[PDB]
Amino acid sequence: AKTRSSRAGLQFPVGRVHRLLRKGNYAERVGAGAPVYLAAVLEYLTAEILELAGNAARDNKKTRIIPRHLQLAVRNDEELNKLLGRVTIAQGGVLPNIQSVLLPKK
Amino acid sequence: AKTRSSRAGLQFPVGRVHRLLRKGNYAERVGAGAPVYLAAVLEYLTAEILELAGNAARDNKKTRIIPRHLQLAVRNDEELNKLLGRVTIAQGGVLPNIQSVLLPKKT
Amino acid sequence: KRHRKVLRDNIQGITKPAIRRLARRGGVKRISGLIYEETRGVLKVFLENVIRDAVTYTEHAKRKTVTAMDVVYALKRQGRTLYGFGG
Amino acid sequence: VLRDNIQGITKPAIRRLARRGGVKRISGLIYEETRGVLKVFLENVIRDAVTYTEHAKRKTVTAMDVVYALKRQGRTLYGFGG
Amino acid sequence: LELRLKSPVGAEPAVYPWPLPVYDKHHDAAHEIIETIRWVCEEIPDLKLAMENYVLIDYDTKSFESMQRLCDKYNRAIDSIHQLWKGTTQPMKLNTRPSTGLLRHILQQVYNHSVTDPEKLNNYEPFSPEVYGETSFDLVAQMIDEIKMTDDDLFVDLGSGVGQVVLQVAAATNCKHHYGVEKADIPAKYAETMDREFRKWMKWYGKKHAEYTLERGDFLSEEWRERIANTSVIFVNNFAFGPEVDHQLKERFANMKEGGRIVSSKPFAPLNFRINSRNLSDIGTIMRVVELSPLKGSVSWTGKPVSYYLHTIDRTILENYFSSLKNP
Amino acid sequence: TRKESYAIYVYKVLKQVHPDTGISSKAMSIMNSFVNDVFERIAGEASRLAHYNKRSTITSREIQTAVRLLLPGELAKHAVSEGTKAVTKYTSAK
Amino acid sequence: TRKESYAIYVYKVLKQVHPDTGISSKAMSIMNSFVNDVFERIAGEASRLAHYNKRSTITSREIQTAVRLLLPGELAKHAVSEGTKAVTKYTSAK
Amino acid sequence: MQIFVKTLTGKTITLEVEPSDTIENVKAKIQDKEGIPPDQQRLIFAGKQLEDGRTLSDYNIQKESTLHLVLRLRGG
Amino acid sequence: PHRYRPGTVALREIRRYQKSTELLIRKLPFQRLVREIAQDFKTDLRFQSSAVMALQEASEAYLVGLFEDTNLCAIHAKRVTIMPKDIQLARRIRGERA
Amino acid sequence: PHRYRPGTVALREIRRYQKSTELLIRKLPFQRLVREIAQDFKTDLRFQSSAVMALQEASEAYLVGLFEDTNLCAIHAKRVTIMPKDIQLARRIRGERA
DNA sequence: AGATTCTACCAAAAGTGTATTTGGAAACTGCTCCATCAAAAGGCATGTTCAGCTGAATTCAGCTGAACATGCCTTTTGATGGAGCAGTTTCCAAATACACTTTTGGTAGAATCT
DNA sequence: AGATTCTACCAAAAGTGTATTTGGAAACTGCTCCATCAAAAGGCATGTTCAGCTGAATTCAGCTGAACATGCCTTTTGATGGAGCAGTTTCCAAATACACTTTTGGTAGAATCT
Ligand SMILES: C[S@@+](CC[C@H](N)C(=O)[O-])C[C@H]1O[C@@H](n2cnc3c(N)ncnc32)[C@H](O)[C@@H]1O
Repeated sequence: AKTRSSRAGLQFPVGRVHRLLRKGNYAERVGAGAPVYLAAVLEYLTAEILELAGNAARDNKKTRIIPRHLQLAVRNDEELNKLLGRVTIAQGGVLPNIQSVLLPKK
Repeated sequence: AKTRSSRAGLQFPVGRVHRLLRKGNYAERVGAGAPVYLAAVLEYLTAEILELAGNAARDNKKTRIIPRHLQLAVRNDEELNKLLGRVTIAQGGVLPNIQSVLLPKKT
Repeated sequence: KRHRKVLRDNIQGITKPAIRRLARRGGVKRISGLIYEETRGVLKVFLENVIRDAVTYTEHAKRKTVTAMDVVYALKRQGRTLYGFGG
Repeated sequence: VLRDNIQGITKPAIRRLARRGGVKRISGLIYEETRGVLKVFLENVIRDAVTYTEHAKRKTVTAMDVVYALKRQGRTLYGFGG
Repeated sequence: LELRLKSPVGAEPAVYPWPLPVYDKHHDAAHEIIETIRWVCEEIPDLKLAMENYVLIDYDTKSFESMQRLCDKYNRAIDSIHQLWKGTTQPMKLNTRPSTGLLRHILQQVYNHSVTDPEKLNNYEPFSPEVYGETSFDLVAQMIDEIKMTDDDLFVDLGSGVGQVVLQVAAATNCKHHYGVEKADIPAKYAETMDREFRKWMKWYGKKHAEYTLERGDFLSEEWRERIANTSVIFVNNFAFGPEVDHQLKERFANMKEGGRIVSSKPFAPLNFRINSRNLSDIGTIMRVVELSPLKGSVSWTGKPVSYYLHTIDRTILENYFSSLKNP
Repeated sequence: TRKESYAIYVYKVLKQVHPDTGISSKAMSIMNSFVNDVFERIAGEASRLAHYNKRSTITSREIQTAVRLLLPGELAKHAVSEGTKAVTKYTSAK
Repeated sequence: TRKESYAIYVYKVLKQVHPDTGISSKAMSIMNSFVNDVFERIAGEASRLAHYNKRSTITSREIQTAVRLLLPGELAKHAVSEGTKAVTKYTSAK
Repeated sequence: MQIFVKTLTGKTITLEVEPSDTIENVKAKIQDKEGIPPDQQRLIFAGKQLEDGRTLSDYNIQKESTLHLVLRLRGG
Repeated sequence: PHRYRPGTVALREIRRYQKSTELLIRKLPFQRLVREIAQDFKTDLRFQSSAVMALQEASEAYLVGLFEDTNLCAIHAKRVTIMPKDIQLARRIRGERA
Repeated sequence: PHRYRPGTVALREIRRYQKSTELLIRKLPFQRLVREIAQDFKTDLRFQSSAVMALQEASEAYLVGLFEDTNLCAIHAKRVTIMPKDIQLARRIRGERA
């Protein structure tokens, strides 16, 4: 037997996503492709954030992604920032940003 | 026979509410008291809004409640305003409110 | 079906007096000349966003007609719940 | 020396929050205003969290009760479960 | 009477019919006339000196009478130029390239003289290989300045439209061949005619044109798959052609071997794409994507430039990613 | 296809509070939106609540907690009394 | 009692994207929250879509429309292509 | 029996195969050392596409012969 | 010839419109804007008349409420005249551009 | 006696706190505040440790973002000093007061 | 003009009546991890000094409101073709429903690794 | 200190196989209501004139906040009994499932009210 994930060429668990959809009371029935499509979407979004987060760890001279890096990756990316516009990443801090009028008159 | 609404002493339809709860896919099961409790709450909130809107209508010398009266009722009531804080009542207009500094003269 | 006039620049149909009226309902007493164009730009974004979602619901249902319900659902999704049109 | 709890949110702690928020100069009246705002914030979130605690028949407020409370208040928090 | 403007190198004159053809209220025959003469006086000083006489400089686009004096002197000047050039004076060479300002006038006339009803070109349903997107003189110019077309290239414009991108490029540059194929019935019919008006006029100003054929054909045809492989400059319009249309094209681009360039209205994969073959849709894994400079000649309905992207095939990057893992 | 609405029930309640007051169709449409809106809000809060507690049943207890989470102070208090009363009565009648 | 999370799958993806990059516990918990959050938003939107259209079934089509409604421009386009690709690949397999 | 497998970066990787080896084993040998996926790997020789499950004798791959590895993409 | 002072009629207009509920943007022009925008998203769409009215009720409520916030921003700056920067600050605090 | 001018150190602190992520309110005092508020809703409650921390992460992120909006309001009025009326304006526009 | 007033039709509800199934309250209990205490530890409270910010007072260029003349285009009232939404019946491709075999992710403990 | 590697245990899942059930697509079509053309006209939009008074600039002094040095009390850290959060077992009140029987909210059409 081959896992539905492998058949779909995915790392995320199709079987689990199907199960979670069924028990989440979203609809009376859940078609076969739904959990595959959804798993693929979750995998892709995950790759996107880890891709940018990893880059932030790199720029910071770090090999391990910590919350700060996820925050920097999300807030510096226009689209991810909007998707997560009402989300707070614990231990994320904020982007360095000082309003120009506050700087000394060099 | 007797309706579940009569047994519960309600005007709102317990049977309908039970059905809507089942069709809405909120849970695998819906207990018998759920629709009774819910119909009661809906009925109570509607009594409250109509009480205030009919008063706004009376205040405006009207016998028929229109959207503006529903809006005056909701916006002039702290709790209903909050419950409907992100709701727009079509043809409701807004509450008369002119910021002080914009008025003429002084004192 | 023959022809169907080209729609262009209709944002200008949102006139200076209409915008002035909307600001008066909003309690505004004096208005800078630059406000009119700024308001048109803001209204266009608002409309593009709601219409995009409404039409997305229309297409999903495989209809060619945008319904009041497609708009109500789009408004609700955006946190602008509207009462009075079946929603 | 005693101390009202909300006063435990000190002027320096508030200033640090303000600094992370990009604030350069602060009016003396800001501290009390901030305390009032923070109390309202906590009252709203804790009230809901405790409502979930009680519904679960528990005597202990869990992180999940807080996460669910924050989420329904439109303040979704990542990192504590859910 | 008609209005003729006699070729300044005696080859295939321009003829404008009587009564004057008005296309819309922004193009009439006369306005084309005035610009043609304007440019020929600027190409050859001796004719400019002569156009001053016999013209009061009161001529106008909407009266024939006013035009008939302007043509008559001009035609009289051209007879003087050929006698001048028949003696010891040297004439102009027909191996010259047109300038930007002149080239713009030549493409504009050729459109107007073919397209006598632009509304019909605007007929499209979106998400189809038939969207006639807004292509500008300026956009093709960004293309001509930024990547340089050589005789070791081949040009193919998939979804050509009237084909104004190919024709502009041929007047200015030269490749082994330049092609334009567009599927739509309406733009093709116009394109055939466009080729003719364009050839008649290039020889009229005496300027070398490159080899081109504007063809009625389908650009997504399976025939092109082998042709694309041999073509190393692809321009491909994709204003709102749809993802579906885009995907099929991504499969065909794979057939291109290194040094190819692909100019498209979108990235196929990010400018700042990470190398490692992961994509199951994108072909932009073997090619670097960078932005060609934003426009002001196209403006969408949003009111902000339409951006275009240059992709340059360098499979050297993907291969190197793998190489790194074999080291040390 | 028959399309349901809370209209007749809204009307019955209107008559109880304000006997000689009517309501326009547009206001009734607004009242129907209101009832559906609150029904969905309370039902959704109840659904999540049950899921959070790994319960497959929405009972009056989930509706009560949903009501407390959703309604501002004084409205929640009164809604709670009315629902509790309606259930106690309902259960006494059979 | 088992406590499931997306941790192991997030880690597999991390290795595909950044082979020599690790992730702290707190960061992973954030990623788990992210996946659960997007799952719920997409699922809820798909749920509403099917109910609006009176369909008992959530299929790949409702998931697709939910994605276009929820994700910003480019993110939606890539998510849609990734989803379509996976269902194709999946459907073509004994 | 010696082979060179050429990428278009002008890198030749030597593999020590025998002619009894399938195309599928060879691509596995290329994957071991450069981390290259088999499906994305298209081995071409002499205008023939070397197809999986084929011995090397079949394509006249002998000692000190250069096979061309062209990539492609695929997925799906 | 009689003249109300500047601001007098403006205040009168505020009282008048805050008392009524009719839509303030002309209907057909708003319908054309809706159709133009929708058309650029998807061709050949039709619209139920109530769908256009729903968009109008929502768009006007949105704008009136934004002008209230804008007004507060101008007053905050010791002005009584709203300016583009007030609308921008209001939208930024609301998270519409944040 | 060396002395930095007013503002120089403030700017230094902004840079420092915007670079880090640690909580800025001390834990115990925050915990006491949390327990006291909760006691008004239900007596004799306990708190998982992660519950208090989640409340603090959320409370601090809320105040920091509110300070950002407050700052834009003070700047809008041509000041560089935040005042209570700036926090009030921000909360009203956010709809926390409205 | 829009609303509340009746007549008749009724499918879709809602309700009444047995059989069968089972979710989760209730009681007991083990294992966390929470509350609390002691002490090692790292800010905060407080008064002094003055830099520079806020806001008051003053001035004026010119924006923007008020009033007006003119007439365009939205609104209103109607009609009509027909695009297409939505009702009805047929009927399979795909989903639910077990039952059974296999694999797998989560948990617990031990110990080394970064 | 916290992430990684490894061995061992197994209920929970997830995958495969079998048979039944069913949602909703295509097919045909009734019928609402959407797009569109017409005609008339007055409610308003447009464009201009004129100048009231607002925003923007400039100046300046009081005084509030920032910076800082001085000194101790509240917080942080690490250790330890139990309050209950959970895992397990038992059991019935109460929730599906299912067949009728009866009641009722819609609603199509015409009529008079308010
Ligand atoms: C934006 S228009 C091109 C205008 C012109 N190429 C330019 O750059 O101004 C895109 C053209 O693509 C053509 N097209 C779309 N799919 C096609 C296909 N499969 N084969 C050929 N032409 C296609 C359309 O008919 C459409 O005219």
